[PDB]
Amino acid sequence: PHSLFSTDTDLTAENLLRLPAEFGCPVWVYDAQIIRRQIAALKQFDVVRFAQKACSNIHILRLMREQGVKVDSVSLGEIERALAAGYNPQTHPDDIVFTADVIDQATLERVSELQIPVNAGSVDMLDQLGQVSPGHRVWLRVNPGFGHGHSQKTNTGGENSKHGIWYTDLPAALDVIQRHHLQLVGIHMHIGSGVDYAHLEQVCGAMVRQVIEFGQDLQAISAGGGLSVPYQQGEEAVDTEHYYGLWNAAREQIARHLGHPVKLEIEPGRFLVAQSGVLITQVRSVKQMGSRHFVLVDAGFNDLMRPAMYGSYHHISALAADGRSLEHAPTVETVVAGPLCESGDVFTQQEGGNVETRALPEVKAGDYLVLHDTGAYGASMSSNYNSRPLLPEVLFDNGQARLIRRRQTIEELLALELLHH
Amino acid sequence: PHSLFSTDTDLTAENLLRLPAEFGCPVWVYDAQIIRRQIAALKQFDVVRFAQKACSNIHILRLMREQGVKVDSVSLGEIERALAAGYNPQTHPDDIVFTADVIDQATLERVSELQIPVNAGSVDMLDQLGQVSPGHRVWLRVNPGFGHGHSQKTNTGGENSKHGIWYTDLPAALDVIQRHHLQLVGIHMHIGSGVDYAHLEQVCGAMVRQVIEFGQDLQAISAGGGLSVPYQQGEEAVDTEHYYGLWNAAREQIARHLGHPVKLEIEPGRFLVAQSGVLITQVRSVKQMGSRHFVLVDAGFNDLMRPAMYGSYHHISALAADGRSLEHAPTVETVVAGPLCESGDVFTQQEGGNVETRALPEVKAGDYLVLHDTGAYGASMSSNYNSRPLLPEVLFDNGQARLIRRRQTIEELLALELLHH
Ligand SMILES: *Cc1c(COP(=O)(O)O)cnc(C)c1O
Ligand SMILES: *Cc1c(COP(=O)(O)O)cnc(C)c1O
Ligand SMILES: [Li+]
Ligand SMILES: [Li+]
Ligand SMILES: [Li+]
Ligand SMILES: [Li+]
Repeated sequence: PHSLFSTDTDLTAENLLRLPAEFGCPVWVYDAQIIRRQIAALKQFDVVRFAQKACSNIHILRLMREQGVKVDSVSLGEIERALAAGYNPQTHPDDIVFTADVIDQATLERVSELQIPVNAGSVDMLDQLGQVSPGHRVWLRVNPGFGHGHSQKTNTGGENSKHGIWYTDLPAALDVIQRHHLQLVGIHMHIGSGVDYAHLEQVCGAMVRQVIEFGQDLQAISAGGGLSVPYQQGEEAVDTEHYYGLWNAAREQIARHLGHPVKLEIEPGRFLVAQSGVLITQVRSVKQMGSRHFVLVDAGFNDLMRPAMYGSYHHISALAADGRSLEHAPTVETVVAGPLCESGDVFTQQEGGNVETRALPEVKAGDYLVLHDTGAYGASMSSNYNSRPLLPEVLFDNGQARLIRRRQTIEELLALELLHH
Repeated sequence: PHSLFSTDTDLTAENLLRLPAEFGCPVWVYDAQIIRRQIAALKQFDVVRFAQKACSNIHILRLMREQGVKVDSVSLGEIERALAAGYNPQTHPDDIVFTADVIDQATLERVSELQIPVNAGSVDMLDQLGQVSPGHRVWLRVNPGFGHGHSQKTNTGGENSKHGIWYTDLPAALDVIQRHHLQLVGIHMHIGSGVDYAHLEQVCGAMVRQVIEFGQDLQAISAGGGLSVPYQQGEEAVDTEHYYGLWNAAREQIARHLGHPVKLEIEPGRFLVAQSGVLITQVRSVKQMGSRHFVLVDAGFNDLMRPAMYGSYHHISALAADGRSLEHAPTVETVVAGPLCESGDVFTQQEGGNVETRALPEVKAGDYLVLHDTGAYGASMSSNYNSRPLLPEVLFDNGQARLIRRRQTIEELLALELLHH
């Protein structure tokens, strides 16, 4: 991640310390220019379609749209978010694509009404759509028979994945397409390769194979998402030119087979927004538990789910309350944990739950911690566990911080239950 | 769990099938009498203090209060919930206890204002409270040096737990108590033993030891929570008389040492509400993925977190759309998964993420699935991941189903971001 004393971005030490006083704490902060930088790295692609489930604030969606980035919505709620951000299906039919493995009644009505292209990930879903919206423009999400990672575990592909039409179910999908006169716009895969370029090549190769074998005309293909970001010091960052080389080559083979140009979409979620965001949280309690040195803050896993749920790594920095530099202060092996009355609420833990320590300056109550690289799957995954309200979100742009989401209140949550007082 | 064809409770087959049509789907359903039954099993205890983080709907809190059950709140939001349910600190000072390892400014002001007893789980927190509210009535949550489960992992006790004042920090806690003239009401432990009665005996024994060694007068002790429920067919249920025997014996030794009666609280969360609740979700897509038979429903891990996050088991039943019995229908090994565009959204998975199958009738789109025993840590843990709104909650009481929480809307979530339109 970025050092707080780099000062190329707006995510610096003086900048971060003042934010909690102005906007409240804990608080999510994003740097608009870092997002613009990630968008520019994918300029070779015809279409960059942001996977909004990674970070859905409508002001961040508006920023995407301003940069010519389109959007993928995976729920009816995400469709409404896109519309609130100025995406318009009537003037621009491909600006929003609705993508999922299932579709419910309200969504069917909404995508029929607005003629939002649907990327169906089950033949059943394709049939349900077709019956109520004959001739709808569709994409097919294909499961090519393999995913990424352990073959036994939940996956984005392969037989232990709920995602997409199994490749040998394609003929059955074509029957559904023909029955309802569906218009095939494109074929999509979302598997994710990180910086495993050999794995990426297998995805590209399966796309070429499957599209050519399916034998239908289409206007576009999508590489899906899954570009990784280096959460830990020294890890390798994605080479977008390399991604483009491999996916362009697959697109070109398909286009050659079809006899006309085929548009190439890429659908990043994490890559665009992860590094742009931080989470600022105050230290509230510091104590020794046996041989462990614990530092408890006011943000918990209901806020940032990753570490507690998956053992994910987020870099952690410390900010002294009075602003003195802790740059070169001595470090102590620290266990960082939250305020929830819940055993799993520990930020420094490995996959599977083992507690671990992080080398941090010796902070006191009143000091702040910064969790780095929380722009993706941070606020987007938040819950209200322990009756804790969604946090405020702040957007930095050229040194200026502005509120883009206010703190939810307990009253707003209670209004759901107070049905006539 | 209960069979849907038992029909001793209101959670039967005909009853469940009609609920989604009336109230929407997916939907949480609770049976009031099952909660009353769990409350009655702990009648020996002086105080049953419901851990509301397990299930916080204010109508369910009102039901608790009607049964003479008190409440533990672990956040400012939970305090407000308790007040909305008719608990009153002014007339009854011990009806709400605020319990946590940290305390923030807004909470300090609220508990000072209302004189809500605070159960402090860090000396720092005890000091912060004392400074602004001298003479406050307090409890001390003690970490006795050990928890429950693997010694390396996040825990409710032991050195790999963020919870409670480490037992050798007790003398330092007493200095804080004396400095601010705090009034010690009681001493508490929340470790959790399930049906491991030998482990329970170690907790009881540590309580006696620690209280006597601390050498302070107090009015009460608390056994904390952690009573288990049998989620799987054949598992052993808690013997409350056994729990009482062991904790009463510890209370009696303490009382004998103090020279006066000592009140005994028990603080169950799961035990009171788990078995009372179900989650009803419609089947939307059925497909074969390689060798796996997948059934995707309209509820996902944002709704019920347990299986996806921890590999937790919830019994699953099937309901045919037209109401024909599936009681004795042949079963097929099924992978049950949700609607999220997220690989981990699979209900039939083991701890660590391995996909597994469940023997279920061969349902089609339009049929419903019932996830059993979701009363605890179901709605309470829900998130808005994938911009999905909090579900509706329905309460059954003597055959009558009533709405106790309406479905959240996307507009309510968007209002947080629309700051002047
Ligand atoms: C989540 C998701 C993405 C983005 O995945 P990342 O790893 O964040 O890039 C892209 N497409 C679909 C259909 C998704 O569900
Ligand atoms: C969660 C919690 C409980 C209840 O735990 P269960 O396992 O649901 O019984 C009791 N006390 C405190 C302080 C808690 O955090
Ligand atoms: Li897998
Ligand atoms: Li929240
Ligand atoms: Li442990
Ligand atoms: Li939700």
